[PDB]
Amino acid sequence: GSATLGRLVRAWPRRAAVVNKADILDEWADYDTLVPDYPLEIVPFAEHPLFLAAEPHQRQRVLTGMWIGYNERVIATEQLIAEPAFDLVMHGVFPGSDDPLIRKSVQQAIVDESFHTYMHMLAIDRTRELRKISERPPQPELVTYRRLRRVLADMPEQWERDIAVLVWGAVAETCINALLALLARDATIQPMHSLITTLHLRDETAHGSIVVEVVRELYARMNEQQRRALVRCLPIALEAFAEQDLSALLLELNAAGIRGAEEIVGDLRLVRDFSGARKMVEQLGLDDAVDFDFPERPDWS
Amino acid sequence: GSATLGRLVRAWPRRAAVVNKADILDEWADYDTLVPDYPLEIVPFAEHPLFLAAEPHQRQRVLTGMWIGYNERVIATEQLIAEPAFDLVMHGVFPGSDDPLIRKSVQQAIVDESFHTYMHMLAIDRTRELRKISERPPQPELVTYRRLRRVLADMPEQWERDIAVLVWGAVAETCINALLALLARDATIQPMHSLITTLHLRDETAHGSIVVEVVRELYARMNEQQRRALVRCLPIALEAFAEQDLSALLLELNAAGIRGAEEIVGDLRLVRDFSGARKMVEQLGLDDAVDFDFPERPDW
Ligand SMILES: O=C(O)c1ccc([N+](=O)[O-])cc1
Repeated sequence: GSATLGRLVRAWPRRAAVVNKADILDEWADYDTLVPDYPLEIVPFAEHPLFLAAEPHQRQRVLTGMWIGYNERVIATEQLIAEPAFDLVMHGVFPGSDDPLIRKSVQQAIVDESFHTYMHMLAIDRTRELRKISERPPQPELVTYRRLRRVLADMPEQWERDIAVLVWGAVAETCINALLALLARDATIQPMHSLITTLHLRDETAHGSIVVEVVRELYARMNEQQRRALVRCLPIALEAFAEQDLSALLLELNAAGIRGAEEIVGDLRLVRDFSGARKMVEQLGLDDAVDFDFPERPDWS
Repeated sequence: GSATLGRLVRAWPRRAAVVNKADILDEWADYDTLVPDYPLEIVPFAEHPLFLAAEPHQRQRVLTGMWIGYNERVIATEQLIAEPAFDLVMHGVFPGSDDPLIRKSVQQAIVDESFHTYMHMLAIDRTRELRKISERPPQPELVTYRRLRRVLADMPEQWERDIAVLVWGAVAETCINALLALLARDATIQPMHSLITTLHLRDETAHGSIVVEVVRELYARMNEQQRRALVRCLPIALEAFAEQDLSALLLELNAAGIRGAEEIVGDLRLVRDFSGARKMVEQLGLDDAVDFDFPERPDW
């Protein structure tokens, strides 16, 4: 079997966030209210006159809002997209998925996603308590998940829905959110915010390599119509993850009471790093077969 | 907020198997084939004439099979019974489950279960490789799970289906498998078999405490149709976890080639520790209400 997978499985205890920083809760021990929750430098409307026209506390509420929103989206992605793909592999629904090495690598990844959800949930709860955020609108469904559910809606056969769920999860795990990497490195914000994202990023880098190996091994064992289905779904999943939907920015801005929110939003890199998914496509021998224009690899990757 | 929940949440990093023994895979290192997989002492037919009349390799294969069978059932219970209950709580479907302290304790439990699944899956794979078992027959449906399906068939809408899943999960997590506790302490079997079960038991002791606190809080916020449904549900789950299913014994014997497997099973304590479940019952004030005869606490 895959030497990459063997390596990753053996390294998991030395690498995983759950092992090496289970005590993340205690990181709020000596809290400093004076330090921002989110970096202005990565806010797209940061230097817009209408955002600058606001009062300092209003800008701070937007930053806090964007931090909480980012954590909400991470949790929804894990729960709705990434973990269901991993679960399908463990359920043995694809030929070749009964392999002990695939099962070890993916179950380890499932333990990691559980802990990621734990860390991001803690981040929301601590922020909401300490910033005294009593109530906040529960709204927008992920653009990525909306696209998934629409693809699946009329699909007759379970075998094909399984492919779609696998591909959506694979793309999620190989296309790193710019906010994850940018937040991870940021020294201007709450240290627990850059720490949680640093931890998640370390695990996600491994998850991307795992997914590339597992997807190659399963595609190899698939029959032609399964292979055909995987190929069709790739560009559709890729486009869903390339899609910027700034409905969340609007809500945050309106929440903070910023005048001209619709104007600021209607007015608008933070592109994902698609490097991993490009490697995935290469390992499947699909280089020329996928109709997707891959963005350049970010400096931070 | 619950002082129990608080203490268990803050202790989790020191307690959790996932933190303490993430490198469980490496425990197979200097592997000694001479050490048994499973203790004859806790095998219910160990002293049966027809078992004793079988060859030494046949009896050692049964022990291997029962160890693998044990692990298979643990994984199935976690995946089909315990995790769904915990997920339901995190899904916020029940009033009062939005509580951050509840959410931390239960999410930590979910991390634990994913790692328990990992440990047990590893034990199966490493045993199957080292004992050279290339072939193993399909296992029967869990008795506990078959009974769950039955209740869910009888009880209709989404709203009742949530309550049943919750109770099934709660009973599973508060009634400790005799085999869990007896394997954990066994000094004669593969060190990593007693280690995995020692680790799982340490976590499960905490999970039982977590579940009693959570279910109590969720019971308080339920509407009258819901409480009625939960109360009617407790004894059925409890009976389900108390009923013995001999079908998995008949498989290990009929696989290892032991003649008269039917008579052995025909001729056939490993009773769960219901202590945690009894506490759950009193915490709900259903002491007089529940028609279930709790066995005396087992010695272990
Ligand atoms: O930081 C993020 O946005 C992020 C979201 C999801 C995943 N994930 O699918 O595990 C990782 C990072």
